[PDB]
Amino acid sequence: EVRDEVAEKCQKLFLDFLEEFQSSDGEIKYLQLAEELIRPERNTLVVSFVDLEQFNQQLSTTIQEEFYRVYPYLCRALKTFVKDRKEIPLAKDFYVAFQDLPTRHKIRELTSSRIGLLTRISGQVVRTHPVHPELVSGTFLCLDCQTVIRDVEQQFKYTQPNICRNPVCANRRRFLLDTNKSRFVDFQKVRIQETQAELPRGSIPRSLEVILRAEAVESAQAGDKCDFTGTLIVVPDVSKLSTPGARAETEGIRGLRALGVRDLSYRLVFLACCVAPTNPEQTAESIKNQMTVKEWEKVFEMSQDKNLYHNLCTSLFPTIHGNDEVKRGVLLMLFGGVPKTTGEGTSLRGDINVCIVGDPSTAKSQFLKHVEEFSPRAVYTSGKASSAAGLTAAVVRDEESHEFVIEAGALMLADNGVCCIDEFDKMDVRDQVAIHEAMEQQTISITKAGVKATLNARTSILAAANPISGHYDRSKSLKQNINLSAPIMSRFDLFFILVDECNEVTDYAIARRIVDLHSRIEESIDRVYSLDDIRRYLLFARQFKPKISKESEDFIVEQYKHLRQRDSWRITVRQLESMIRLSEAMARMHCCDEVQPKHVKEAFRLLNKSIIRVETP
Amino acid sequence: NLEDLKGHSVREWVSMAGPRLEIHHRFKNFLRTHVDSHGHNVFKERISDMCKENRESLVVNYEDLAAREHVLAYFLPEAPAELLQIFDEAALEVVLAMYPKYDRITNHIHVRISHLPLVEELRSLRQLHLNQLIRTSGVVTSCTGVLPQLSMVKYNFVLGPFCQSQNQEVKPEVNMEETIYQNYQRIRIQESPGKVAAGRLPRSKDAILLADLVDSCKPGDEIELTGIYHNNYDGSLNTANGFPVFATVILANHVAKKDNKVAVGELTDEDVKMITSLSKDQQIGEKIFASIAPSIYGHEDIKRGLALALFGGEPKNPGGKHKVRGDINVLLCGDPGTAKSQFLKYIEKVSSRAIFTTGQGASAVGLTAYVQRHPVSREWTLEAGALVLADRGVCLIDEFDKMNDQDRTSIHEAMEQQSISISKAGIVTSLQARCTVIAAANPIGGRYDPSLTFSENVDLTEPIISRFDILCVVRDTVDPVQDEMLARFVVGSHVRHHPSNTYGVEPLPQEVLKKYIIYAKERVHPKLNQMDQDKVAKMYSDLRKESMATGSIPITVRHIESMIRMAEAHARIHLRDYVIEDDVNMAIRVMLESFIDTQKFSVMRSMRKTFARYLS
Amino acid sequence: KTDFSEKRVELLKELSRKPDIYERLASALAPSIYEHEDIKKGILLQLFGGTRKDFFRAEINILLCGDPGTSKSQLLQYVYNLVPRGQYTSGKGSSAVGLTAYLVLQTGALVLSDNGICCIDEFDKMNESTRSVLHEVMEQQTLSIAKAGIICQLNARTSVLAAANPIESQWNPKKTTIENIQLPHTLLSR
DNA sequence: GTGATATCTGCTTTGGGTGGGTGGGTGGGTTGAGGCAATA
DNA sequence: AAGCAGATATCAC
Ligand SMILES: Nc1ncnc2c1ncn2[C@@H]1O[C@H](COP(=O)(O)OP(=O)(O)OP(=O)(O)O)[C@@H](O)[C@H]1O
Ligand SMILES: Nc1ncnc2c1ncn2[C@@H]1O[C@H](COP(=O)(O)OP(=O)(O)OP(=O)(O)O)[C@@H](O)[C@H]1O
Ligand SMILES: Nc1ncnc2c1ncn2[C@@H]1O[C@H](COP(=O)(O)OP(=O)(O)O)[C@@H](O)[C@H]1O
Ligand SMILES: [K+]
Ligand SMILES: [Mg+2]
Ligand SMILES: [Mg+2]
Ligand SMILES: [Mg+2]
Ligand SMILES: [Zn+2]
Repeated sequence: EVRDEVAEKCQKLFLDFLEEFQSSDGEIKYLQLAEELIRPERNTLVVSFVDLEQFNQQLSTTIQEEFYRVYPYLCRALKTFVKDRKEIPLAKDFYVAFQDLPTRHKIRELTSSRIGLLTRISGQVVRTHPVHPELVSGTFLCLDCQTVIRDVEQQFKYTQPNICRNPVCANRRRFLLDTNKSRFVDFQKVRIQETQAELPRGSIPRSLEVILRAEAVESAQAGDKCDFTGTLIVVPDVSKLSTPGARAETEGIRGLRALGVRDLSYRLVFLACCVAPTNPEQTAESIKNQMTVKEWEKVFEMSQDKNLYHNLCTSLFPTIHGNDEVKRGVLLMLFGGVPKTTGEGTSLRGDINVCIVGDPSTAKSQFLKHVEEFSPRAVYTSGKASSAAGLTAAVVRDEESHEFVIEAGALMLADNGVCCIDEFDKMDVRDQVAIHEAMEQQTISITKAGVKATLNARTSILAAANPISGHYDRSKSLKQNINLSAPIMSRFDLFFILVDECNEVTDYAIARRIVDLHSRIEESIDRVYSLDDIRRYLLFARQFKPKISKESEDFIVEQYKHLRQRDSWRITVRQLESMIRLSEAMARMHCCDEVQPKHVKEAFRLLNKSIIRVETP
Repeated sequence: NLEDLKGHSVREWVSMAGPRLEIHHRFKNFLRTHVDSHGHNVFKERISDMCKENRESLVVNYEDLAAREHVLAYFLPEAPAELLQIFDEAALEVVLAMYPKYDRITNHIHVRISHLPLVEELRSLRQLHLNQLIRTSGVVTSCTGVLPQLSMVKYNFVLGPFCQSQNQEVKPEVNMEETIYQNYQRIRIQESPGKVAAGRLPRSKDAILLADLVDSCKPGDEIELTGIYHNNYDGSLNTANGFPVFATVILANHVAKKDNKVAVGELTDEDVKMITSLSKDQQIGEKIFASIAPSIYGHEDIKRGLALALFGGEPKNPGGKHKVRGDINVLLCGDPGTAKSQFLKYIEKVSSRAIFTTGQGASAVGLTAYVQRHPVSREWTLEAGALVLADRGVCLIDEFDKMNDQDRTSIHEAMEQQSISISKAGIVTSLQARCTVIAAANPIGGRYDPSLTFSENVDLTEPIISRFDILCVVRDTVDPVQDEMLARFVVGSHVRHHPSNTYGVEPLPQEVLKKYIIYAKERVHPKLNQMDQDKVAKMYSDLRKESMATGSIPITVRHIESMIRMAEAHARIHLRDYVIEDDVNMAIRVMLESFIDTQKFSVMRSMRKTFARYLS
Repeated sequence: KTDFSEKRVELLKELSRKPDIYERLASALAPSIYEHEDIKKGILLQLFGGTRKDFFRAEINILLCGDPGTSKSQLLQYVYNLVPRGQYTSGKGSSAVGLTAYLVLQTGALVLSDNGICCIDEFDKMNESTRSVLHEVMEQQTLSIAKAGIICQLNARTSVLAAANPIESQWNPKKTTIENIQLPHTLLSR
């Protein structure tokens, strides 16, 4: 059989690269990575193109110019490099991915001259299709002689063997496909679009079809901005091609036997071997392991700091002057309580909701923005919404299908995170009624035409509101200043007010702070802890589930009795559970395993100042 | 040794005669000898139950097979078709040994596997699961009728028998009389809405049900599906994709509704023994009342009413021309933060068929039934709403007072006549809706005013209020002793249910209660043979006199029929086949205590004095 | 196709040295419009824009409300012609070009005018959804979409030049600005 | 006498409603009237 | 009527 010299040389050199390339530490970089390919779910190896370029520049150039031609041989080299380990079945297939290609091309630079070369592009995913199994090499039985033919390559069309393997056999038409000994690969089709940055001025966006295979399937989601590394190929019009096993199914080139009197056109698709984001079962021990040693000692030092509450408060909100209590409340919301389930299967809410009622231009939006920028999972939205979904689900009809579907709202998109809601007093009646269940039961229930669903809304809500008159009236109570109903107010753990103090000194402090922030953007900010440090510390601290002790039990019971005796707003069991949640969050803040009385004292201070502020002018 | 493979695949190994015979013998021995913890022959009872009901399927728990036959358990996921065929043959041999005449009822026994440990999501299925036994879960979105499929074909002289596979037309006209058929059903399974990330399109799979597996599930159901992941060449898929992609399907082996549900048939003899022994207890009523939402500090009237609603009354149709419902509807109404929503959530968790909906999230047609438009088939079709889907179940409605009035008026027919009548778009029909409605509402202004009556506190009118058999008023009063007790209970509840870990009677475990309820609703039909007509009639007249004087709530004939339902439900709780005097007395007390609670605070003392003789 | 140099930079710097460059540019901005000096100065400052701190909106938003028959549309047209990355659009829903983002993902004029100026002519004729979209763009400089399985945030760092008419046939002196044009005060405060 | 290679024969096509709505609208067909949810 | 799949007789070497 004729032998492709270039591809074989590439295979040999790639095997050498895999075996010999050395990391900084002196170990073989890719031996330890290939050691992971013994698992059944893992079949792809990610190789940095810069490492390969350092090892051998001629090999890298040959791969770049003949990627489509030589890729199967690189996969064969990987198979050889993995063959030693006993756990791999002989039937397993392995694939190579290439990570860091120095140069990038635009979607409108994908011309015919790029067919078969290694390329990297960026795009916004518009649509993802279901996963399929795709045949790569078929095993067939010959019906004339019962000989078994293996490794029949497929070319965009279901192909059967051309001639029987047996020299005596002359069969050309009768074969049987055997699925159990054939080879399949995972297959996914995605449709991507030009990013808004790349879209030329006054031009309709240009779309592209990308094919993901093996591990790359289900790794990109619609709306994501992703970098794809792979190759540009042509895909013929399969509908025109006729084969012994497959009839044709209802200008281009003419003259192929499989074409009859028909024409064959082509279209360009991108065959991606690697997908990444364009801009890039937990437990305390695993969280620790994910961190480096420096980060772990920083987290421990943070846990040991005796001024942690104040340092965290100042670090999180450096641009805001004053309002220390509001910062403390928002921090406690960020740490959260311990969600629990009862013996009968019902849930006890562990999340904390906070409300901030403010005068105009009092920086409540600043609080919401700080939390939104800090939190990994956080959604910022307005009470008055642009879409029909709003803060909860909506039911909309697909015109073509006539089917009814759920459109998700803000509280659904923020599930397991934080929802910052601005202008919380402008909600509509549908959202107003649904938010009862959303805030307490943490679910949204729908029984409408074509839809019957319970949707998860396990969220912590941080809300910002305006007073009814547009200016806060100290003579009245907080309940008298806002338009929130009493049942909604009972669902909030903490309430805060921000009043415009018509004071010269406060005005002078705020003006100096703003002007200093603008004059020296970098120099103005001074955080005891960096935001990344706080993110790691919060990730570590959320793994603790402090237990309520007996003394804390007695203190909580006494405080609840006092609150009820003191008192359409009223002290309900919700205040008791809010106090429990706040105590749990206070204990969590110090990575502690038991809720001590001190945490209860602090939580009761905050909650008592919230309740009194709700009641009296 | 069976485990040792001489350079063959598992399929090849089990295909040859030696290992095939060994597997057959091992499985037969497993069926004959397997015993449970107590030592009872499991499959002797299972086969007896199968044959008494004239069924054709034997269910095998994977864990038992793995414990007793580890090699067979290992083989089963890798070569499912062959192993299942061998199991079917061995099962038929054993069954015919136990019941030698059973061959007249059926000639094939299907072995079905449950509790398969290899659970996968619909999104997670890859090419490495092809031709394996897999377990997945989802929502049934589409379901065909039961269709006849060729099994053993004969052609016209008449050609010899020919077998039919799921993937290609057989190659020899068909003789209808001499051909053999099988039941065929195709279902579409979808990701459950609570498991798909918000704003994302769900994934779906197709499944094929055969023989006695058909009609195992209905659209809208939550199902766990165990079957074979199968792929077959499809030309139009290839055309569509431009690549040689194969179509996939699940060849179903076992279908279960697995959201904590046990059927009456699945109850064993020991379970029935335990249930009967429990019913013998003198305090069983109190123990069942205490089992309703044990993590709520006492609201003893609500728990009693909810237990009665769960067990239910007895439908009657004296001469085929006068239908009376057996269901008991409940309305909770009271102050905020009193655990009304928690009660509704508990009822949803404990019931076999329950649908939970809230306030403005429910529409009129979504509750009862809706007319679906189509672009290509018949233009208009009828589809089931909440009440139809919850037929013989429970519909829970939270924020009942916040509903749109037009949407709230759509349940009137279902609450009394237990049917939904639709006359729309060429469709004139009636559907069955026999469901218990449990609703929770807040009073006008968000606080119940003791100086007023129940009718003054709520915005609901007489027609809807009369449809509720039991009315419960939840009041949040400030009392230091009660507040301390509630606080000490709630904090203890938060201590007990840390994830690391009034009646005076011990409640039943929730699993025990679920078995008890299913047995009583299925195997007990209490009969109302005798009743003190004069006492009930005199009581009804007194109640109607007082209701007209005060106007606290309307009293109608529906109040007489509710008492009879409550007496039947009380008898059902005791597993009694005939209602007795103590059931009627309990029903009277429940109705009178409810009525007194609807009065103003000043009048309450007089009302207890008026009806003291009954309340004694 | 049928529709800097060192000398050009030297000319620009020579202009920048002149004592009255502000008024010269303001006069050049819109020669046809008559006697609206302060409006022209504000529009010039909007064209230049503030400093991108990269920590702070640097964008300047201007609303021209007034009686019918003035030269508001002409000013908006002149600014639209001047700016390189600008969009001219209308608040009316029936409008051919929309403000909102809506398989092909179609971003609206606000996203298209990112790092540019969006001219909105019938500001008072916006529906509630468009008002919410505009508030989000002006407050957060982003546009969130969750539709047809697509979830994303699109950058919209755009300066709004809006034109508004009163609800009545003429401006009512007895009425303030808020009650003369039916728009929320929360939107006007941006 | 075997390997092409030229001739001959039978199948089914078309989009279509006597080929079904118990095939399916991800296999593809204007116009109007009729239920929904969100809407005002 | 137009064209591909299959069957088969026929020249040539
Ligand atoms: N206490 C404060 N400390 C620092 N900056 C402040 C303070 N109060 C207001 N500011 C400044 O005010 C601006 C914040 O306005 P923001 O949009 O957050 O107000 P708001 O409370 O949401 O009001 P509104 O919604 O009515 O516009 C920023 O310039 C912020 O620097
Ligand atoms: N100050 C002005 N300078 C120049 N032309 C003016 C001025 N005021 C009015 N005009 C004339 O009026 C007409 C401008 O109408 P235009 O379409 O610009 O109005 P508009 O302010 O957008 O109002 P509307 O949409 O309510 O009619 C032109 O004839 C313009 O010459
Ligand atoms: N009597 C009680 N015993 C135990 N928990 C209670 C009680 N009353 C209220 N709660 C708790 O208060 C919380 C709020 O109750 P909720 O279900 O909102 O009642 P409602 O819907 O009537 O306002 C719940 O999480 C519940 O566990
Ligand atoms: K059709
Ligand atoms: Mg704001
Ligand atoms: Mg509730
Ligand atoms: Mg104009
Ligand atoms: Zn052969």
